[PDB]
Amino acid sequence: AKLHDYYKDEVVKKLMTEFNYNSVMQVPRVEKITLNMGVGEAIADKKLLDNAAADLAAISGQKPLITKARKSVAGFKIRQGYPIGCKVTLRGERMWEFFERLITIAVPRIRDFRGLSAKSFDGRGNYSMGVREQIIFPEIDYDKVDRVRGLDITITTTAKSDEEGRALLAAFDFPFR
Amino acid sequence: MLQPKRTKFRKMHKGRNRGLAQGTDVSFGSFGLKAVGRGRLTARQIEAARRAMTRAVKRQGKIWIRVFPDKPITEKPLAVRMGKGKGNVEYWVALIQPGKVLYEMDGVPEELAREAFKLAAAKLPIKTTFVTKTVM
Amino acid sequence: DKKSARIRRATRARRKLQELGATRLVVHRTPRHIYAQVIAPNGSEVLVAASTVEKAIAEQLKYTGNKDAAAAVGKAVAERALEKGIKDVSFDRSGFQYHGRVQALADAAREAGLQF
Amino acid sequence: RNGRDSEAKRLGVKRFGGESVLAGSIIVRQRGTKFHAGANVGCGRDHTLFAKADGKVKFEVKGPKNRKFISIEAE
Amino acid sequence: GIREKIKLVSSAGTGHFYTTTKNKRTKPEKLELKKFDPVVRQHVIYKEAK
Amino acid sequence: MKKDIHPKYEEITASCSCGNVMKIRSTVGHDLNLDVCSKCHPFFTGKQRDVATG
RNA sequence: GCGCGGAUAGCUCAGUCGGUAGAGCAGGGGAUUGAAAAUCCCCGUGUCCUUGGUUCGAUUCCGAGUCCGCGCA
RNA sequence: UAGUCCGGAUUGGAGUCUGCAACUCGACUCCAUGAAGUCGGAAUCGCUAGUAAUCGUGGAUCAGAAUGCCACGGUGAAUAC
RNA sequence: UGGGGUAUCGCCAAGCGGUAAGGCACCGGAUUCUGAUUCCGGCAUUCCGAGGUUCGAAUCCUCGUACCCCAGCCA
RNA sequence: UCCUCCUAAAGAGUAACGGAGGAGCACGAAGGUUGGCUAAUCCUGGUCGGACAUCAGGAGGUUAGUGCAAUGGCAUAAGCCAGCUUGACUGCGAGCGUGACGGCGCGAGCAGGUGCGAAAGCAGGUCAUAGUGAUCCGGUGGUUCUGAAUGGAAGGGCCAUC
RNA sequence: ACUUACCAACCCGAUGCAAACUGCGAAUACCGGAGAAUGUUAUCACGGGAGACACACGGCGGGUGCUAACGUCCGUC
RNA sequence: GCCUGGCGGCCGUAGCGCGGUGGUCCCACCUGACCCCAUGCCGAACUCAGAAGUGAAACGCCGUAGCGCCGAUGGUAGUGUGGGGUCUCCCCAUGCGAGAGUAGGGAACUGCCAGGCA
Ligand SMILES: [K+]
Ligand SMILES: [Mg+2]
Ligand SMILES: [Mg+2]
Repeated sequence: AKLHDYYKDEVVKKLMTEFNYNSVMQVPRVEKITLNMGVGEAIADKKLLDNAAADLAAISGQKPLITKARKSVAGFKIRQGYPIGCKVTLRGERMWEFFERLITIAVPRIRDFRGLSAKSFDGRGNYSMGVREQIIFPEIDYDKVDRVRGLDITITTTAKSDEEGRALLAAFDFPFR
Repeated sequence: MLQPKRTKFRKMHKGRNRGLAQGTDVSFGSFGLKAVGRGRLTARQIEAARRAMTRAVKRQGKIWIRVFPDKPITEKPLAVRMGKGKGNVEYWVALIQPGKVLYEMDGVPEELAREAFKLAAAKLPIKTTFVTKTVM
Repeated sequence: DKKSARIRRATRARRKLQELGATRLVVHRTPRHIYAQVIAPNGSEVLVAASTVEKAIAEQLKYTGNKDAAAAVGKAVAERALEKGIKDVSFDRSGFQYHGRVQALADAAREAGLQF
Repeated sequence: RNGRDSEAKRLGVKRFGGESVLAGSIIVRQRGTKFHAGANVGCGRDHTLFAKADGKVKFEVKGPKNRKFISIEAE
Repeated sequence: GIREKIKLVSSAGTGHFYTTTKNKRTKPEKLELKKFDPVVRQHVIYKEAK
Repeated sequence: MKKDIHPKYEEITASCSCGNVMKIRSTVGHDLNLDVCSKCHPFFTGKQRDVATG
């Protein structure tokens, strides 16, 4: 709720100032933050996907939803309805708390941190990034890791254009190399 | 020789060839070789006539073959009885009605189009005529 | 679309009740009102209607659009419907879950005598 | 390699428009719901449409998809 | 084919049995179905996946 | 949220070497020691020493 | 006439989604040897039968021919 | 009793010396890295006593460059029917 | 033309729908004055080509190719 | 032998050693009901991650799906997911369709008992159309219906069934 | 990373073909209802007796064949 | 009378796209969620308690024909019956008569009930 209050005064005010909106509700707001961990090496092992699920359970504060295969493809030796990833849809209060931990303490603990790419918008403002280690979150115990498992974050927001998402995210200072 | 790359069924019924044609105006080019007789045209007759035209008006010009075979004609071998299945697909014909512009030509004078269309209409089994591109 | 999803949830029971030919009590829940109307078996003409936008109902309520308001509306439709000779209807929940205040409205219509 | 076909199932419209029926009479023995059930018409398990009340057969075209209903007028 | 025939016998004292077919290989468990018993005239539990 | 299927997500206090005492909700279940925060991380000096080579 | 197998280096033959022509022997040069054979290494100006066409490009794909061979009412 | 406080290869950085000149292409040093290797298949070699084994030291060539060569000593066996 | 069979490492030849086994050869080491023999180690075919069923094809189905075997008769 | 399309001439039916394909099952959930949901493919962004495994957004519109061929159907979904379940009931059945017949099919409703639903209601298997075999002879369970003097029994019948 | 006489997806514009293609769609035929005239009930049901179940050509619509046959297989007259 | 909401008739002359406008009420987004209830994670959806804020999105209304859609008249094709020929195809008398295309029409029309404003 720290960055939610910071949103409600200074980001709403700041973006009403920058872009010449009329409505106070036309301003972009971040809808949700989805944390995917598409493990894929669970075609042979179930405890590997269980450990992946424990890691997203630690990084967010929620159980993950173990996702199944939509189509069967033979390129990767999977089958229809076989469990192959896990995700957490963070929204509401926990979106802002995770977003605070993310841009505050998790992003600086990235190895060789140069900055987050500004051209990682999908055309509709929705950011998506990938971390390569789960170690960069302070909850994951470094002595209890077995496999290095990155994950991909996706901030989904209500902006129409992607420069409008540059503005929204950049008003949280959200590093942007 | 022209033949569809990939059919949907190998053997077609005979059916009949009635009524008039649909391709009737000289559409693409400027001069046209239009059918008058009914008949049907194998792929060898279309190729023979096209070589007569392409030779005749040399590698200048532009020639459109407005008909395409796409109808398989089956024959039974020699000293085979009647019955015991439908024959085998030997060639492919196009069914022609009176009015089909069989060929078009553009980029030549009219007198060479007369000449190539005479030269090539003597390789076809149907009575044929010369038409021009009329404007509406 | 939320409204269109609701209508395609409604449609099966709607067409089934038009097929049986029963007078239906159509409910309609909005974030601050509930609407209830009794519709003839031909589907075109209404008979009875009460809702929280009527000031006869709205003045005696704290807030239009909660379970007390919906119970008031169900009582009103049952009273007016019994005054106009209608006894036995079929409840068209109109795409909403029979859970919250549509359940309060329909229970309130069953207490006050309307047979379904 | 060929030479087989099934027995002909005798589908179609058994009672046409305006044709008086008894209750229970099959109207259209058919294969999907090419014709849908209307007023006083039932649809059987194999999509056979049968007269559920007495009357007259009424072929109609209703609804947003232009479906072909079959009603029965009470008569 | 592979799918065998079994008798669902009645749990009441009657000898009345329904009869049906079971895949014996994939479902080796017995089959209990509360069916209708017309001698008792009542819905009784039926057993005996043969 | 549902009942207890989720991990215990209790408010803790993180503190790094930048003097940034910051209390947050995190399901570690333990108070935290860090080095780098968003305040006083070598991001801009890092970009400068990156460009400053030739 | 119809159905087939052939024409690629001096000789005897390989060679399919079209990609700078392959092998053995022969021939030439080198190493080795007293010398040579042998052995080892290196080296192909081949209208890929002729001729047109397609392609950016044909031994290869299409159209037409020449010669050799095999079989046929 | 561990690929370990074994092993030191390899590689990055920083240097010293010789020499007009260490890139191809020296030697040595310091910090860091820390492979392969856990006693070696068929087979094969040396040694009969200050010997084998093992431990160091010196010299020639040489501005600088030896794990080689030529010498020197320390400890010091087993076995030969 | 029909019916049947085969195509798997350079060669001959095993493969059960979840992994490719044998011999000869070839490569490296050793024995030997040198070569053969011998001994010690290795490697090795994603399975004729295309499409399909399957979660999965050398394996199952269909088609094409190439080679074998049997039949192609009475008049 | 059976199913689907065409031939087949806009009702039905319609032949050939005519053109094309399939079946000789599966399922105790893949059936019943209630509540909900909506595909293929392509583009963009994104850790390993790749032409194609997961995530997010957009275009798109059912080009998808339907246990297995093809045709006709399907959004109110007949497609997809979950809760509870046994109506994959027993006796009948107005009326129809379809066959030379044997036979086959559709069926509102009535009675008894049941499931789901708050209720209206829906449920006598599955989206439909294939998944099959008359009679005799005989096997197993039930029912005194018969039971060659009589009481039983044997055998027979009837119902279920192999 | 730099050039290119070659081919070409999708999309758009224009042109054809289809028994197993249809966002269209006749004539006819068929089913049902009413009405007039005409017809030796021509109609239906039940019962006695059959015969026949090798068809042929000709028109029209077709399959097969070579739009060959005094061919073959259907539909209808 | 104008506007809005519900349930229908009708099923593209009714749908799309582009542009403008609306919020007093209504509607929608919204605010919050410990409770009723819910997520194979998540109050996103469902649900509940509300009403601060905005009509941005949505939805409605008004324009606009770029498209979809409707669509004559005439002619053409086909075809029932009778007749004819040069007869694998056509012609004549006669009855029916398209599909496509053209001119054009065209951004709906309407019933019941309820609420707000005048
Ligand atoms: K050679
Ligand atoms: Mg030669
Ligand atoms: Mg040769």
